[PDB]
Amino acid sequence: SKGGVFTREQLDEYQDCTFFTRKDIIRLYKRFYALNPHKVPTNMQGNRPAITTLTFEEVEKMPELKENPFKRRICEVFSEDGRGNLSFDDFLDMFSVFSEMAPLQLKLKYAFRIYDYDGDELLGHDDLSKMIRSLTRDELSDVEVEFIIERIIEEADLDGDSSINFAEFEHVVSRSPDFIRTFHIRI
Amino acid sequence: SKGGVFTREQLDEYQDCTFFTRKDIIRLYKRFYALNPHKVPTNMQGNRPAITTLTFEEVEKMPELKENPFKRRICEVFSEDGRGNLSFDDFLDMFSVFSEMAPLQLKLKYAFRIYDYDGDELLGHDDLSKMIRSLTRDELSDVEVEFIIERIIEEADLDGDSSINFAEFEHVVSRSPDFIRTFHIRI
Amino acid sequence: SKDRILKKIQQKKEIIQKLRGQPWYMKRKRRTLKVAQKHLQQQEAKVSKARLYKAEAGRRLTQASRWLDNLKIYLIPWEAKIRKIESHFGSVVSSYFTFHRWVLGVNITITFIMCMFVVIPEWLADSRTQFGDDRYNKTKAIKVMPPAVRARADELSTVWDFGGYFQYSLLFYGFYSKETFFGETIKYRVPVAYFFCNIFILGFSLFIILRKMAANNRRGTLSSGKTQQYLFNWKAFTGWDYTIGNPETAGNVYMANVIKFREAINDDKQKPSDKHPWIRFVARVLTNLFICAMYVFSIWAIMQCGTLKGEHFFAQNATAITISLITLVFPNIFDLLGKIEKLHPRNALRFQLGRVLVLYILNYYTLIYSLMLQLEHLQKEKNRASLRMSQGGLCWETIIGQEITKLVTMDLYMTVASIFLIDFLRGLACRYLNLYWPWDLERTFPEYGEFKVAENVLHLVNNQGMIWLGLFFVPLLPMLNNIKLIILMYIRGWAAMTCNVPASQIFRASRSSNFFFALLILFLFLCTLPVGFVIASKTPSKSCGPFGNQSFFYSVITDVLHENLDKTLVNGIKYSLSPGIIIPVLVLLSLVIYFLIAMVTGLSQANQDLSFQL
Amino acid sequence: SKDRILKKIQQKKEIIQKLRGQPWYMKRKRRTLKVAQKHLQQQEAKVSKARLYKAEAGRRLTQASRWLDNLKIYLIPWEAKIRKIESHFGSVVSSYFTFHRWVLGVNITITFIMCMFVVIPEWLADSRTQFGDDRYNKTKAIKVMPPAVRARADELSTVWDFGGYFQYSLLFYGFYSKETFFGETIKYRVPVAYFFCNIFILGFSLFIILRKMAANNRRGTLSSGKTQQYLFNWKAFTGWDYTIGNPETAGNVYMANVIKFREAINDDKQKPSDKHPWIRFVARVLTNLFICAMYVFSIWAIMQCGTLKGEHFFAQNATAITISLITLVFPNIFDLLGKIEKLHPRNALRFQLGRVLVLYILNYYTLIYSLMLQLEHLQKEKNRASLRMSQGGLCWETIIGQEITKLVTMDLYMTVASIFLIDFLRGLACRYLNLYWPWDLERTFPEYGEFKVAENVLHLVNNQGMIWLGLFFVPLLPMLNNIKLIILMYIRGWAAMTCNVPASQIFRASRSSNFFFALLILFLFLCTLPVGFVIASKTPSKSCGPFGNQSFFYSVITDVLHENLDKTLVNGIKYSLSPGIIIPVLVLLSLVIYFLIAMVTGLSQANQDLSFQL
Amino acid sequence: DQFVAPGLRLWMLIALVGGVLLIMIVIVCCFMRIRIPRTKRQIDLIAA
Amino acid sequence: DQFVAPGLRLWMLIALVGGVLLIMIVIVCCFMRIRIPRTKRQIDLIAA
Ligand SMILES: CC(C)CCC[C@@H](C)[C@H]1CC[C@H]2[C@@H]3CC=C4C[C@@H](O)CC[C@]4(C)[C@H]3CC[C@]12C
Ligand SMILES: *[C@@H]1O[C@H](CO)[C@@H](O)[C@H](O)[C@H]1NC(C)=O
Ligand SMILES: [Ca+2]
Ligand SMILES: [Ca+2]
Ligand SMILES: [Ca+2]
Ligand SMILES: [Ca+2]
Repeated sequence: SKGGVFTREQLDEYQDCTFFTRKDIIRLYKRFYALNPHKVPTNMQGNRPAITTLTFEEVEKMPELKENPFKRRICEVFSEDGRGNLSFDDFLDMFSVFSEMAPLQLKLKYAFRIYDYDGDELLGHDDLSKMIRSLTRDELSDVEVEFIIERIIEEADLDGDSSINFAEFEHVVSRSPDFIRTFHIRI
Repeated sequence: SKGGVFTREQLDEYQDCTFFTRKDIIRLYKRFYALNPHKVPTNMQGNRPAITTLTFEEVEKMPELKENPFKRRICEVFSEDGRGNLSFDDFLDMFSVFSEMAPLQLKLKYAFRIYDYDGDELLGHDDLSKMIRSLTRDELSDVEVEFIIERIIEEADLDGDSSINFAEFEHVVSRSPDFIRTFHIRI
Repeated sequence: SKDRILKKIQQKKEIIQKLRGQPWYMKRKRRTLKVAQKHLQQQEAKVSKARLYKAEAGRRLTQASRWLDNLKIYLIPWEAKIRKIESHFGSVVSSYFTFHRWVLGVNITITFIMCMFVVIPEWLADSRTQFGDDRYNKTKAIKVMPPAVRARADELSTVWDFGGYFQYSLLFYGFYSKETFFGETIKYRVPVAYFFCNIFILGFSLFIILRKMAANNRRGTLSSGKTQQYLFNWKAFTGWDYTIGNPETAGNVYMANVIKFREAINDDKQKPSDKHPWIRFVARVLTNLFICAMYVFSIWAIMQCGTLKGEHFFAQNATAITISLITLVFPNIFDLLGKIEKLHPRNALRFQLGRVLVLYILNYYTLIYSLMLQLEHLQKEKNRASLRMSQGGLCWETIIGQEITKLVTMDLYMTVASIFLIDFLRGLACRYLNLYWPWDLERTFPEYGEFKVAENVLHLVNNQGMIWLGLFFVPLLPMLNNIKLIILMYIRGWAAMTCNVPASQIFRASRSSNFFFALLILFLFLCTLPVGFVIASKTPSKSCGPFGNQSFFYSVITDVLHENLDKTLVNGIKYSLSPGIIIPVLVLLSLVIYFLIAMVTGLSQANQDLSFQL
Repeated sequence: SKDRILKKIQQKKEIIQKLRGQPWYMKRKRRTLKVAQKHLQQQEAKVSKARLYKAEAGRRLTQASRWLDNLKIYLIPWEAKIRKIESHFGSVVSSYFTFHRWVLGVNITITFIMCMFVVIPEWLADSRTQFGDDRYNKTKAIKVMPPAVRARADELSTVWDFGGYFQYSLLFYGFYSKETFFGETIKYRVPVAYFFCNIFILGFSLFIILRKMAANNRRGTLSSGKTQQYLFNWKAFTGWDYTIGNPETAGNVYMANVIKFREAINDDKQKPSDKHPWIRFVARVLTNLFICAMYVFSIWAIMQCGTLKGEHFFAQNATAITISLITLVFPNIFDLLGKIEKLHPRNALRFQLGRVLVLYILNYYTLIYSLMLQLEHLQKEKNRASLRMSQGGLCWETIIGQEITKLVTMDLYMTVASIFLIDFLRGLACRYLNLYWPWDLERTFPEYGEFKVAENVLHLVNNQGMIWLGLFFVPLLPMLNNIKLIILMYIRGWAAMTCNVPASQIFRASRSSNFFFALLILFLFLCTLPVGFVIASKTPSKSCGPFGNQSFFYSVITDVLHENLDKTLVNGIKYSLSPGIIIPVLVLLSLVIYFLIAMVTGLSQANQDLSFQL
Repeated sequence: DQFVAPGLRLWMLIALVGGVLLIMIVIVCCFMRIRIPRTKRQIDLIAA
Repeated sequence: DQFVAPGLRLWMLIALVGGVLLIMIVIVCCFMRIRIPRTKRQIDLIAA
């Protein structure tokens, strides 16, 4: 199409480095600009895609992330810089990982990174507690949460480390018949 | 069925504890007596089956074992009391594990016990070395033997302990299509 | 040393290929791509000529493939519509619409095949025809309407029967001439194309469904999950649907997760109980007996309405109306009975799926039986009917095609009416009449409508199976079906957005994602069986259709082979097409599948024992 | 409260059975058995008297099963012979003899079925027949010799063709009357038994081979991962055969292990493969062309010896002699040409096995074609060979049976002669004349002789396939085959012990225990096609029973069904047995088998994984 | 048979008016985006 | 052509004598326990 916002080089690089076509990239740019037209420029030739940033709040207000309890975790995981704002490149990476055509291994790795609250590459007791209490809006009692955590941990505790590394998590969740269906964000 | 040398209770007990029928037990007794009639009694009723013993040399002279490189290892493995003797109960155990109808797990366990020369529950470096020496009549050079040992360890040792535990041995050898055929002694 | 350059080039190329799916930041991926492209440039220590031209061809081909994909991505419709539906409801609901779009694509492929190989050549023959032409002289019987039909063509009764202009059109089997060839040296015989196109379309539909199912199972999915020990992990790490956009659906997901976790920790392994022994089972038996009574009643009613005449606004359409009403009504009664059977919700949904599937199969075969009985009665009655016997005799193929088209159109109309009634009008009644009603119409029966994904999928597969059965007699059946599909799509989406409430829980009957395609395969087989029997047993109408005078339906290709090949080859073909060669294969297949079933039962028992041992 | 007691009792019962395979000394097994038995008998407050008697009956049934197993263990022949052969040569060689004994058992089962259901009733009817009896009145034509045949039966020419007392005996198809039955009501019709027994024997053979294959897979060898990751371990932990008793075979095993280990060290491109520039490829191409030439020569020779006439000692047996000579000679030529090809030893063995299999199949089908042509010629001849018309008409089924039994007997005779010459006389020559020959016979060419296990297995399977093919026309063919099998066994054993020498190195083309049974099912499938085609197409003779003067071979069953279920339902079956329905069933089986294979695949992998986790 | 032909057939006229009515209503529905069912908040807030 | 002996046929007599010879040689070979091939230790000595 027209493609005046990005050079052919930029679109080709994005296509070779992501799962999006030209149309998908243009639509994602339109959504990113509509999130905040003032900060996002009309044209993003050159280094601009990695420079322009939106605060985490400005990105979570979109409908695809508003109702997700892990919106903050997604934004923090995909943010290259930890100052609290997400750029357009990170936007594209986030919505390419959640796209339909992403492989199972990439989705598993990023889901493990999302659920890893403390960021120590292990799904510990507290990470599972926070995830469970977020999934049920804290309705479950403390004893029930502890029981669920213990049952989850004793599954895939091959190392006996009282925590789930990425190997055990991958081995377990790769056999889930519905992980690839839930872990999806269509845009 | 003559049923003279043994009692019905003894034969029933053996059939419960062994894969052999009455005919097989009688034939094995005939072979055991023919190995040395001067010390094996003509009648075996009561405790005598467990007390009449032949020296390891007298047992190895039978054709079924004299050509086997591991005949000494088989005799030592199946000797309940050791001390360079082998009773008739140990004889039946030995020729039952090697029978056609023995399960794969039992034969694997006893093969692991046979190849474990030092008797430390894991096939170490020296056990594999002497096993290769016996298998190739020491024709292979030292460097070749070391290379073969290293390859075997690298294939099987998934624990990084420089030795093959029975779990690793079971997992490796159960996939071999020749263990059932080779590990067999028809008698 | 020479192969080292090749190794480095291949490694850089595979790094470029695999870079698309790396868990790296965008800057890292761009830098690695730039470095790999620089090394692809450093490859200049490479042999020219054949290798250089091979590399150039590969680069050009991958650029062309990327351009083709970019052009293709613009042609996928309803992406926004499916996205909105998925955001409002979820992945399970949007799965039906994705399946609907896929079925529409398959139907479009079938329509393209039929048009290019059958319909368009016949249209070209008709257009090139002139008055007084020999081809016109010979096709006037089945192409030019007699004056009586011309006068009666515009009557509403004939339009309801798809007669008149519809009968004398490329829509039906009869209109196609048996004397149409488009080759001066090597003929492109239209009847041969017709037969082989129908057969190839059946085979190609089977191939497409199998290929899609394989691509959805393996080569793009997990293709795993044969165990059960990961219940808590699977319900915790897949407990949220990331496709949810509506807050109320999110709250429903929260409540469903709460219920599932409580059941797992307190009910699944702690407390089995019973309340009224020898009472609930009696109700179950009575309900099953009544459902069998409903089945036999449906069969009897289909037969009776097949026997009903009267040439009125309803007598001609009685069978289609009855079948459509049964299809749209009986599942609701089955759901109510499952409610009164107090069964487990997952088992209840499985029972509902099985019952609706059995109902569809029984209605299908009863319709076939009634059609054959009506054809036999009409043929014997030979020695309205005046319009039926217009094309030189009783063209029973055209009559069957007209009945199938009646079924399809009435199914569309009744589906539209049902959606307008039990979703829109029901929604309005529950919203505005709630304060006047003696009981709550929104928390008690009948609550706001819920999108029944499984029943809609079953209805869609039933429609596609009817298309498959009627395709031989109705060449343009998929094309009309295309319109139907499109309309259905929009209407369904509209209902979902305007009348339906997200379900409190989704106890999906099938864990696998290929269940819809499995049902499609089952219906494809159940529909290819009767048409195959008709081809192999039924004799075509004497003076109607692409076959006409010929003894059997397959006799045209047999004549072609006999005339264009030596006698011995055809004799060998006939010898190899004998029942004595196929039966031993069938017996061997049955015995080997019995042995495989025993082996897989043993393997499953071993797996269960290993899981229990832990 | 009794649940704990019954659970612990069941656990102890399970321990009773599991004790047989524990890695424990005999004292531990005795103590555990005594303790478990004391616990079992000691349990106070047992189950009710009805289930107490049920447990008593179960114990009695277990005792009876053990007693019958002990009785049966006495009926396994050649245990000593197979043990001696295995001790002298090894497990690979003794595998052929175990397979031979199993095939003998299968043939014995076939003979028992044929005798009990077909041969014995006919013999009883013949015995109860009297001179002047109505059955004698109507069976004198096909059961009583004319004086000419009675006089000429003593001649050796008639004995060669089985046309003497053999033709007028229970050995061949034509002797069985079509009027033989038992019972005033619900008759036991002998022709129906004949047909159903042939069909059931084919199906039962297929089922038995499948059951044996399933048992072999169940044994544990199926647990292979289809990977080479453990080549060193599989060459080290299975590097010795414990069945060896001969020191020379032990030394051969030592040398073979040395060679294998050194090769594995030097394989995987450590020693890159290199040969002559272009000579060996051209040699391989020329050898393949010459082998194809030998194939077409074998086909033409079978055809030419088929069209040979006269009453000479050789013209009658020309076809069987030619086929046997080809079968016993061409594999040797293939082995010799394998030296010219210079392939990988395992690959060379696989190629030779494939070539011999192709030769067997080609000879089988060429014999079918030649017998068909000869039958057509004899049928045209009418409007010593003429004496065959004494039975009444041609009785082409009896002619096929005589030809096939001549082939079987000649195969036996030529196999005995080949064993005597190639193995025994060559052994004596290499032992004694070696002092004089320029070539070292023992060392260079030819060696004393290695027992070709795979070639012997192929020969045995070919013989069994001939038995399957000729079973319809020769009911007693397996019985004679039994004798042949027994003789072969002994001779083969002798050829093993006195003439053959252990192989320097043992290679297996398949390395699977079901490969022989795979060849057996392949041959069964190939042989079941001509007989099925004959039943479905060929019309039976007008004079020789049990299908004399029938429209088809299956017309007896059709008449029986028509007389018993006059219901259209019979037509419905015919309706089913139709080309338009059996093809959808065939494609449905193809679609289901594919899915099934995959499931087991996946299940095995999962099991794989489960075990790994442990 | 109904009174059919005021020039064209009466069923044709009623079909035409029904078709234009359907086109108008589908246009309106496309441009409206209505939502009939109430949210659970609306359901339970008025239960009193 | 073989001719008929008193109450017997010539090929029948040949078959009888061949069969009894075969039975005798089979009986003898069932006890001989012969072994034709030489061992490698019995083969390598031929150099001298
Ligand atoms: C299965 C598919 C891919 C192959 C189908 C075969 C078709 C495409 C081939 C086979 C015979 C061919 C026809 C043979 C004769 C003529 C006559 C003239 O008008 C030229 C085109 C035309 C009409 C050819 C068009 C292409 C043709 C119809
Ligand atoms: C063809 O033409 C007429 C009927 O149209 C009929 O007499 C003749 O038997 C028919 N033959 C064939 C080939 O069907
Ligand atoms: Ca952590
Ligand atoms: Ca861990
Ligand atoms: Ca050790
Ligand atoms: Ca280890």
